[PDB]
Amino acid sequence: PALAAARAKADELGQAAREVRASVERQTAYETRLAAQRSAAAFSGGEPPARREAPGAELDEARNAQTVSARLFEGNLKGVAQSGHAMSAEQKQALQSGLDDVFADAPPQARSAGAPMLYSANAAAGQGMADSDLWDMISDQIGKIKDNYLGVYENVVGQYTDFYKAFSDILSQMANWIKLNVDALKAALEKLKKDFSLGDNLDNKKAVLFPAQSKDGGIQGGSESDARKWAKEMGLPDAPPPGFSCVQKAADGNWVVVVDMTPIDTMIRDVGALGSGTLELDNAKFQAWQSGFKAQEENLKNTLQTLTQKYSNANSLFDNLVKVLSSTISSCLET
Amino acid sequence: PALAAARAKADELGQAAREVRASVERQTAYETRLAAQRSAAAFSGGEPPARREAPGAELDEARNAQTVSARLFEGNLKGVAQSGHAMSAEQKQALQSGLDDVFADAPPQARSAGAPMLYSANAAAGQGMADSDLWDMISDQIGKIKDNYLGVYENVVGQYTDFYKAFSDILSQMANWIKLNVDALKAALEKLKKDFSLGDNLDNKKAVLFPAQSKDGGIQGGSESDARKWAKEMGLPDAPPPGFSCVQKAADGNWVVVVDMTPIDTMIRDVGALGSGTLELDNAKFQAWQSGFKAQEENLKNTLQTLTQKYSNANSLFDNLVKVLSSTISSCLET
Repeated sequence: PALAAARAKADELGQAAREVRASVERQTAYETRLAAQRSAAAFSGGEPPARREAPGAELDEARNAQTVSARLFEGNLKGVAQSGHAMSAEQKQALQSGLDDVFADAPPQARSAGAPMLYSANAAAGQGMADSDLWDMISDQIGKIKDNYLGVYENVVGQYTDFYKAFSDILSQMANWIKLNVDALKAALEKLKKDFSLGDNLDNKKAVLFPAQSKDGGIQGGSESDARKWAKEMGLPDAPPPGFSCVQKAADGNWVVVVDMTPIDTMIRDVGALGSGTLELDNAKFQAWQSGFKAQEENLKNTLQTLTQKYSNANSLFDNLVKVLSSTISSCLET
Repeated sequence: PALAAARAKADELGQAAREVRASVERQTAYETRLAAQRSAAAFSGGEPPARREAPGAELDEARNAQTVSARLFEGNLKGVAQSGHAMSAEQKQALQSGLDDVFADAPPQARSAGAPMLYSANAAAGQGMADSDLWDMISDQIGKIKDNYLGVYENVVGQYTDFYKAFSDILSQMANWIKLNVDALKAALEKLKKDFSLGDNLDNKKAVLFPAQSKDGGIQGGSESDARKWAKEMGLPDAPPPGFSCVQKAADGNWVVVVDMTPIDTMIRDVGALGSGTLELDNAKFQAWQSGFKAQEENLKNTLQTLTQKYSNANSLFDNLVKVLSSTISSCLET
């Protein structure tokens, strides 16, 4: 019946997601190169340093078709539940086969997101669970999987890209600071540090990688446990005081995953012990630092791509998932 | 009956709003002075330029009690409708008296927000409108008034304060640029311009004063008419091409009210014709510009306070409104 209404949106979601993905995959790529051609320009006197975005603008017309097609689809699945369709036992085995491939060799924080759905699969597939109950638990998890797992990464990358975008903005201005304006350079890095780190009030949301943050609302962290789980999966340092850890407490009392500042923290210091003053550099210490600075640009660049790669994979999983739920739906409808 | 549940939240809203208000009224005040003590410090060699916020942080624990107490209250009013209370005709006259004082001598974009409610007032007050119908239209408008009118200003100021916050961040770095680093100074102003102006894609939301913008969603403007209506009320220039206007079209096709850039646009030029180069200034042109620059800081400062004052007033109106709806509710409950 309304299987068609579900199968239609299924594809719509599939597209919207893939576009968003490609949108983030494109912005990241552009930024990465822009940064490069801004640093080189800064040191190498040479060409000048600036940014123009193409339809590789993640948020825009992209992230929206994904949210609306996801909502509808989740609802439509609540409809497929209401009908009295009785999936041949040979189909449930397919939905169950499809769910496996989807969450088979995938990391830990992913299996946790695909556990409940995978439980329902084996449930009605060979133990005995009413279809209606199956479809619901499904319309339920697609949303939770999109919100908790896929939404996490999308926010993580978005939040991280704003930080990386602000960093590249400093390289552009660095051009006019270089023999050395160790002050303005060290002053900027300090600004990036402050702007993307919980403040003395632990209320700055711009520094939150997890969980997704409101726009005008207060900070909002989750249980200490949940913060660590994620910090780990996306490769961020958890190291206990006085060392550095991306897992920090907010004015919530709860926990958040913060932007890794060590790279900028290293730069904030290396640029320092070249100490101070607005400073004629030895052309041999200059290149002992320039390279000590570029070694950081590398790190930052690697985190952005890494987190970006973590995302696309997470996105490709959601896609394959919808695929399966679409193959099954189509199968049933074909009767 | 559930009049008590409505009267309780009524006060809760009253508080939450007043706190948010005082929160915005405090941040604005702090920033304004911080800016001052950052500019002076920049030119006058003197003291050094930086920011630490107190519970005058608008968004935080503030803007949240207001959203939740507003929701509940709006719902509770939907409850008062369901009961069979029959407001003496002497009360409706009071609710009607209270609504007048609230929207009496208040500006235009305000009467428009208090029109429907004021229509219901005269309606059941002396013409004949079923109470149930009255309470609903009321539970309806409190939300629309909070969203369309009060929410508009809260967003406007929030959006404007981020711009003004970024400007003051430039004054701090300007300190290390001053004889003159006309490049880094002119480079920053250019960055503030770009960061708070629709780009070549007309997709930058950080430059939107109206309407409220999503966080990760696409731009979203309203009808051309609606954009002008607001631009006017909050004192922003509407001037048609090639002049400058805060009313601009987005990648929506629709209309948005943008941050007034003229002040920074003037600075972007004055700092220029002191033209170029990273530049020994005559100590007499220096102070012919310093003062030409401070004359702008003034403007910016005046807009922030103005928009901030426009807000508090708008906030004080919402408050008085809730007051009235609370006086009436209490009156009925007292029977």
